[PDB]
Amino acid sequence: QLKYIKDSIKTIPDYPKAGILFRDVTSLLENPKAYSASIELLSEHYSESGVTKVVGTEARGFLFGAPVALALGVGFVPVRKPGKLPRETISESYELEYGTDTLEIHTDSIQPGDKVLVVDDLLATGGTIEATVKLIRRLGGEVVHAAFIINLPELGGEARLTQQGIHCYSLVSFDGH
Amino acid sequence: QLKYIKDSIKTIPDYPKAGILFRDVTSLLENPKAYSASIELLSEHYSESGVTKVVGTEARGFLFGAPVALALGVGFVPVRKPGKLPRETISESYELEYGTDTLEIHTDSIQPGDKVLVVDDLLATGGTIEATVKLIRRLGGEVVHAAFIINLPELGGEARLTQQGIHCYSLVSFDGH
Ligand SMILES: Nc1ncnc2[nH]cnc12
Ligand SMILES: Nc1ncnc2[nH]cnc12
Ligand code: NA
Ligand code: NA
Repeated sequence: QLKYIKDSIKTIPDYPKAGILFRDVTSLLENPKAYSASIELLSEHYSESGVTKVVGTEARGFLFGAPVALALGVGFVPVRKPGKLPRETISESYELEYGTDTLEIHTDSIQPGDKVLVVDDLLATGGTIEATVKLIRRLGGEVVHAAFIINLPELGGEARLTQQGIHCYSLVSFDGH
Repeated sequence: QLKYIKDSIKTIPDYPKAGILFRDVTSLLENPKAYSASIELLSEHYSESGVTKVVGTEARGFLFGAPVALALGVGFVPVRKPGKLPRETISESYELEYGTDTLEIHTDSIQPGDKVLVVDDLLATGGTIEATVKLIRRLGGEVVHAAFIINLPELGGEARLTQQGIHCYSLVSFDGH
């Protein structure tokens, strides 16, 4: 199963620059068996967790977070780049390689007592997830779990989230930057 | 049911400019009953359709297309703004209010014989959907169905898609621009 999921992910060499082996999750998306298995494994992993909300960042986070939310029977809450959410938001900044950006969340969608799972497609540096954790906690939400399809351990994302008290669960792992 | 879905959607007046009543689908997302019902109704509507792929545009399209794909047991194929898909793409342009943009799809993810359902959150002018239809058809895919949570009939999206031979199915409809 885990092997069938991993085999369904394609690698594109020298993209987006020479030396990087791009791990392309869209090939998993188009394989119904691998996609539904991925959602099955993520959701069952947290079935006993008392999770009350799932949060995912746009856009690829939506592809894994929302189905997990549906499978758990809990609400899904999007985290978006600025100017896309219509109600009251709070905001957190994070670093890109070449500058800064921000993420927003609806202030009403998280409240004290919420047990929140964050789901994303791939864990790289972990900067967006670290900003997302801060957003949730500022609103009185509890978050100690982040789930991914792919972990790239060499980029230090997991170590960094560990520093914030986050337990990361990933289905597969790959070498490289 | 349809009423419970519709009541779960919030309206924000004078956003993003005065006079517009913004219909905010994020309130549906965070209501597990309304969200799972929405996916149930969309999927059952096409259960007998012989659909073999579902396509959704980023990002809000992902939130409805991918769960429908999972429920139908078929592959999901993303349509994205340029420079996000890693494998070979084709491209189509469309008009925004203030300029032009393009959408891309993976050339390998659609092939002759595919029966394709397009799913999005809200039907407004229909420009992105019209570009998406062209992408699918260029790759030998058959598409005659588009599904939405919300239709804003006054913006002419449905009439425009009818001209391309698309049958639109929407769960709820709202007045206004
Ligand atoms: N190798 C890789 N594949 C996909 N996404 C990435 N982000 C950073 N490195 C990556
Ligand atoms: N009233 C409205 N609500 C949400 N999205 C829109 N796009 C165009 N008009 C809209
Ligand atoms: Na709140
Ligand atoms: Na093709």
